Amino acid sequence: NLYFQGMTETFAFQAEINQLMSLIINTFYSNKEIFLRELISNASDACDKIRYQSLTDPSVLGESPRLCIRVVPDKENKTLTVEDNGIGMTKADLVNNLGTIARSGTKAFMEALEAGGDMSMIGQFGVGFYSAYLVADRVTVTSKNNSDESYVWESSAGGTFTITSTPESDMKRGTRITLHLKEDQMEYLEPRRLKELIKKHSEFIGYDIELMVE
Amino acid sequence: NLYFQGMTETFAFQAEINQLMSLIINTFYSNKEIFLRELISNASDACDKIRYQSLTDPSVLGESPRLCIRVVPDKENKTLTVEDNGIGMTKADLVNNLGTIARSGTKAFMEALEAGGDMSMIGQFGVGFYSAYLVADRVTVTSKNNSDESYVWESSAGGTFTITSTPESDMKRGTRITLHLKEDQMEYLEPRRLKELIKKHSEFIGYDIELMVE
Ligand SMILES: Nc1ncnc2c1ncn2[C@@H]1O[C@H](COP(=O)(O)OP(=O)(O)NP(=O)(O)O)[C@@H](O)[C@H]1O
Ligand SMILES: Nc1ncnc2c1ncn2[C@@H]1O[C@H](COP(=O)(O)OP(=O)(O)NP(=O)(O)O)[C@@H](O)[C@H]1O
Ligand SMILES: [Mg+2]
Ligand SMILES: [Mg+2]
Ligand SMILES: [Mg+2]
Ligand SMILES: [Mg+2]
Repeated sequence: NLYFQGMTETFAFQAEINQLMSLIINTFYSNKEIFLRELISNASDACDKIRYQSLTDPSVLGESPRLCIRVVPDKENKTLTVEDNGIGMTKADLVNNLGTIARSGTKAFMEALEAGGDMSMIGQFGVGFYSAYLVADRVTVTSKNNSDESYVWESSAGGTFTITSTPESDMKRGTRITLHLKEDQMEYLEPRRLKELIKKHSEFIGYDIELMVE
Repeated sequence: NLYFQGMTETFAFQAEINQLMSLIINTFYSNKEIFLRELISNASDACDKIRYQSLTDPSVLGESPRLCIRVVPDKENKTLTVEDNGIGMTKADLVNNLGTIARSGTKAFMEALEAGGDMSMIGQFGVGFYSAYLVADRVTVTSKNNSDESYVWESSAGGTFTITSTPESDMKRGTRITLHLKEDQMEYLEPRRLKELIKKHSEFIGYDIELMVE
């Protein structure tokens, strides 16, 4: 116990979610940039949730009351990160909401694509997050909700994901989604590509989005 | 939860135990065969403990009342295994007894070796198990005690060990110690080497020891 350093639990994906991930991670698609819109939307949604809570109980904001979104390329590590200081996800949120519960939208989306529907429709089917696998071969979600400890969710779409906990874990409310970019997707590490992509959706989002240039 | 597949926890070694493992795993020594005596002794001790319990409560033996020890080389995987159906180790036994508690024997043994004492004295200092690192670069201990679930302890002597649990875990009371043999220690995979080594200590042990020839 005094010698404990941390724990990793492994979970299977719900069956349809697994099938959707395999579909997305393997598919050719000519418009893979929509992943960024999906991650920014989730960040903005998470900021809404804590913002609304803070309107009745301001103390939920703790020492981080300025709600915003950051986009962070890392050429050395070949990762792109979207971070927010929104509501964050409990352990239960991570397991339930990112893999083990499927709604009818999951199956419908695959049926829609099999019928020549558009991958860019992914958000309309309730599975927007999984668009990250268009451009990435591994995704890591680090999240902290006021009600729980910090956890790291991780998956390379092999049918399972892990949830990792460490006894001193980071204390900052929010979520960081980090994408390990596929060989041919190095263009999303380029600040010029990112800055226009952000501007393209920035119009629709009521929180500052800062691009961190290395 | 219904999707849970298992968990791995990581622990630091007690400081002196870590130092002893580094000493043992790195050291030249001309008589490394004593590791086998140490593992067979532990197996025989574990069989004594359940045997004695069964004398007042025979039902502790369940469906495995014949107490014995097996030695199992595996040339394909380059592993040597010593298995018993003795008392087994609870989760707490594995963490407490194989890494996080040091007695004064640990420090004394290193002081003894620094003074030109013998590595073969290891058993007299209460640290016999760690002799496995003379011949192996990783050790895995799978154990099941009547009072607990099955767990796997694992370490390559890098300062930590892991404890792994799976929700359907094996049900057989006992312990299997598996050694991944170092490059130059392939001779302990040879049945002729093993059979004499066993015979050399078989005289001192009141349980059958069977060598499993591939
Ligand atoms: N940055 C984040 N902060 C907090 N929760 C998040 C974040 N990203 C994802 N989630 C949670 O994960 C769930 C899955 O996200 P996602 O697959 O994008 O679905 P969605 O946003 O609910 N609907 P849609 O994106 O329109 O298909 C969300 O409902 C949130 O509960
Ligand atoms: N096969 C096994 N079955 C059950 N418990 C075991 C087994 N091997 C090791 N142990 C436990 O691990 C502890 C450490 O073993 P070891 O380092 O060999 O010390 P020891 O046998 O107590 N004394 P010694 O070997 O004379 O130095 C033991 O006391 C047992 O509690
Ligand atoms: Mg979304
Ligand atoms: Mg934690
Ligand atoms: Mg011993
Ligand atoms: Mg178990």
